[PDB]
Amino acid sequence: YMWDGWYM
Amino acid sequence: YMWDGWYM
Amino acid sequence: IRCFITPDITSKDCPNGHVCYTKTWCDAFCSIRGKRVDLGCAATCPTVKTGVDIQCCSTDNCNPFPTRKRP
Amino acid sequence: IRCFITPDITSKDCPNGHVCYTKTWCDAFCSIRGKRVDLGCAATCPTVKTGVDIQCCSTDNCNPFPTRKRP
Amino acid sequence: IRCFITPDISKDCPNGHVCYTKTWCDAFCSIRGKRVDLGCAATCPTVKTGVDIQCCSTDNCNPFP
Amino acid sequence: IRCFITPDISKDCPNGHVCYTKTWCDAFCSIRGKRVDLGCAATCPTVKTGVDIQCCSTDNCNPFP
Repeated sequence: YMWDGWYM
Repeated sequence: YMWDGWYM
Repeated sequence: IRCFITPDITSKDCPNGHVCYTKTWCDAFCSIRGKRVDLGCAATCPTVKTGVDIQCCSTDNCNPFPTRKRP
Repeated sequence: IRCFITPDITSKDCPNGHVCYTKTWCDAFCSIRGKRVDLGCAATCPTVKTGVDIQCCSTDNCNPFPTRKRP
Repeated sequence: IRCFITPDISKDCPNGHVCYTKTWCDAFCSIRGKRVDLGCAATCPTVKTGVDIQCCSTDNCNPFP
Repeated sequence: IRCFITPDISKDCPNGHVCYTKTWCDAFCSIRGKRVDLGCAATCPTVKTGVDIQCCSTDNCNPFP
């Protein structure tokens, strides 16, 4: 995935 | 998964 | 049109003229699990109500899981 | 202790005495993406603040992604 | 013996096998519930911390929970 | 030609191959960003609606975006 984290 | 849907 | 359709997370093919949607709502388990979040496609957009948050859009894959894009 | 550790969704092994935690907070992208939600393990629990929601627990796999368990 | 085998959810397994139900949390546990794996094996499978396995020896004894 | 191959992110591919970057949304697009696949192939791969592929012919031309 593009991001290195999970966002709400 | 146990549930048939996604819950917030 | 391509839309996400729960329970899967991959794009699916829907007939021309449908809209992709998200729908966050209270089903039978809301008191235990919180609101259900469904992704689907339909010929018309579902209805916005006091307890139902809805997104509808008409381009491919435009209905991923909703997020709050702000603090 | 076993804890979930993002970016993966599978259980990992952490040293005896650590706590599992979740941490929901604003990183550099909050205005675009909303709050980040990290799952980790640490020797101490992270701190609760006006902008940071935190869960900490001491049993195996006790830190899945947080949910609102009510309407 | 007849066992459920996910994601088929019923198969004929050789006599002497057991059916099993594995359940456990991944990081989606509060979002989609526990992970569930139904199958059959010649012996009850070994698992780890956090995983519940129930093995049983009768037809269809591992239905979806 | 040298291309990035996920999840390694650098490999030596035969001369005549191209590097590629595939990106697309799955249902986690707002949660984790787009899916990203880096690789190399003898010809630029074919994909579908919603998938962007960029193919390039020079060393390391498909870095993580």
